[PDB]
Amino acid sequence: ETGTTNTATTAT
Amino acid sequence: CPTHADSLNNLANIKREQGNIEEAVRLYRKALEVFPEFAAAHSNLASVLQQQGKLQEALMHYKEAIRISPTFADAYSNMGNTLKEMQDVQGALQCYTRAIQINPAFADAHSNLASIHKDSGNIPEAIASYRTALKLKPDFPDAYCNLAHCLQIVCDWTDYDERMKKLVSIVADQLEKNRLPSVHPHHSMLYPLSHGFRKAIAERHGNLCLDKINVLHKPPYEHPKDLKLSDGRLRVGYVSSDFGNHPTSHLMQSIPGMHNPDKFEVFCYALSPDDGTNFRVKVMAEANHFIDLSQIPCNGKAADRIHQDGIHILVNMNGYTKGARNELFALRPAPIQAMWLGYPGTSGALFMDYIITDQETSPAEVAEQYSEKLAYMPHTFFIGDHANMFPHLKKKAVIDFKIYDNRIVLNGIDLKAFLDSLPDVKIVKMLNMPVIPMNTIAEAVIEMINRGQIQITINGFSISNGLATTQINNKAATGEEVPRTIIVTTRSQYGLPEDAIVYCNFNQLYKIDPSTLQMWANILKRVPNSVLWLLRFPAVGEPNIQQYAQNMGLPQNRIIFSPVAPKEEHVRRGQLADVCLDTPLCNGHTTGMDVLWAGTPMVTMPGETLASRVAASQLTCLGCLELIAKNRQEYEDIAVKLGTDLEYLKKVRGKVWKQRISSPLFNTKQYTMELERLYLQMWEHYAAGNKPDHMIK
Ligand SMILES: O=c1ccn([C@@H]2O[C@H](COP(=O)(O)OP(=O)(O)O)[C@@H](O)[C@H]2O)c(=O)[nH]1
Repeated sequence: ETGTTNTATTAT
Repeated sequence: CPTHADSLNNLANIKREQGNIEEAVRLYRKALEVFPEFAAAHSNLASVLQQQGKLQEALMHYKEAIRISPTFADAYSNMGNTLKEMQDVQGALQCYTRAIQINPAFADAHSNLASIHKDSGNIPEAIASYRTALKLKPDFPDAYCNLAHCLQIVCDWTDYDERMKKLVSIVADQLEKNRLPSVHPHHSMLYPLSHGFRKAIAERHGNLCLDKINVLHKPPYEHPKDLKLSDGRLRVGYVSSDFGNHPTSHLMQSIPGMHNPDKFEVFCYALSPDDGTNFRVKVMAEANHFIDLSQIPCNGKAADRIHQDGIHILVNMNGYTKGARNELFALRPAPIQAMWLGYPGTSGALFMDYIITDQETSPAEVAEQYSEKLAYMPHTFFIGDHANMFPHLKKKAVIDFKIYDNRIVLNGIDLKAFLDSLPDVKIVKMLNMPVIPMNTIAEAVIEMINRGQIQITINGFSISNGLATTQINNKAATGEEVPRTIIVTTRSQYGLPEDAIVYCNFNQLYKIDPSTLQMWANILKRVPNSVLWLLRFPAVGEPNIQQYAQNMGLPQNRIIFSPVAPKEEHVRRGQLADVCLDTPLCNGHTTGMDVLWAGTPMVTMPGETLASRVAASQLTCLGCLELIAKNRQEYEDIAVKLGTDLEYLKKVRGKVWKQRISSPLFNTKQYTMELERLYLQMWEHYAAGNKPDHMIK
């Protein structure tokens, strides 16, 4: 199982 | 207030990066109270909920973010990561493809999609998607490190030096900044990282399990301090995702049944559902208790079940491999917890007490490489079930097509009975070796092979083409059943030369590095009449190896590739090689046992990692120290001597063929008793109120 990357969304 | 909610969200992103997941959740939740329709906060909360293993709750919030903001690409890509973890590959693919459709320049989504391709076995596509991600976001550790592993799988060594330098640079930077390393613990053995880095990588991955069990808020378990409740028997629980058609079962499937029921009660905890194979049937039938934890997906409830069974020693056979549920070990339902057999490295985890290894594999002077205490088995910690699975290979005969022991081979359960029906079998001293002369029967066998016929009948005996085992009996081919027919295996079936030395290596190609191929090139250059036999494992790695070999001065016809074969054929065709050349980077482990069962000498050079020293431990138990090299020089000379001094080759091959039976290497009964003694030393140590300590004697 290959790891994945979560994306963090910054509020503007 | 938008500005209020924004600040909460943004602070939560900060807490998240710092590793404060609980505080992140708190702040995202506060953000949503202020501004309920806050898409970014829903999507970010869902990401940390996934990190805590709350997958369904995460999905709910991703869908809420997307309802609010239909073109929210981050939410689609993050949602796909959640669907992937839930084994909904189609759903994940739909999310990633949607996210990229919305924003073709979204690097994370390209890298996440590549991970699907990688897990599906589509390496060229995974490589292409990882490269796109890196084009878009050049500083992308996850994509870079997963790309490097793709390149390793197919033996693409382009700019390999710079690649290693960058991998180590990345890991160094991540560890310093207190982040999760993008190199996976299981892969860390393949790269020139320090031992310190390798232990730390494992340690940080083990800490992911803690994030998932902390939310459970469970108190420590109370552990037994005597064997009274179990009538003086030690309760051992084996935990594995691999009870079924998996290498792990091919090694230890006989062990639960061989435990002494007077002193031991065996519990097998399957993390996987029944695959319907005889491997699974057997373990379920021979273990005292078999518990299907795949039916108990909640780790809290599973750990409770383990504890209620009263387990004294709980054994982790997964480590950081697919299907693992190390959360079960992090909850610590048993007083003693040990790593065994399944994972070639340290867990790096506080919650594992012992690693079951041996002096050859893990010498006392390297104990700093491990987070566990070393628990030594007396010979090798390695074991295989070959004596039980493939007893048809205990004996062989050959045909005098001209005498060679490995050009045309017959094996069978019924082999002696068939040889009796013949009036002209010659016995050659080298047990000894029956030779069938070139007669009418031998011609019929050879015609079967040349015509590619499936099987013939001679004197009522079925004689099978070794390439056609699945058509005759699929269970015999997988190793689920012992073949009933007399099987014929020849060099001609694989395009091997009849009149030259065959060096083999049947490992997955990722185990080969440039240094390794260079060594092999040198050997072949010194044994002019020789080939190297490798597998299409995977096939797309073949032209790469061929290029690099040609570049080192070897013509193409010096390396012969064969497809991966059913388990039984793979073990049986090892008899055709003269010598196996082990990979020093990461040895054959199961594959090493496979080769030795065939009677094939294996040349090895033990390194510094556990995974690089296993073959030497197997050879030491076998009693063939002359096959163990102390440096690259000696590895080449040993291999060259075996290929050029044909009397020395005959001797050593005879030694392996005899000692696979007489040494303890394939003796599962003896192995189980020794394992039982080690279990007791562990127990008495704890029963006397001591914390874990090295059991190396
Ligand atoms: O042609 C082949 C080559 C290998 N194998 C099997 O495939 C598995 C390879 O697994 P792994 O890479 O984990 O082996 P290890 O690293 O332990 O040597 C082993 O069970 C082998 O016996 C096989 O069935 N057919």
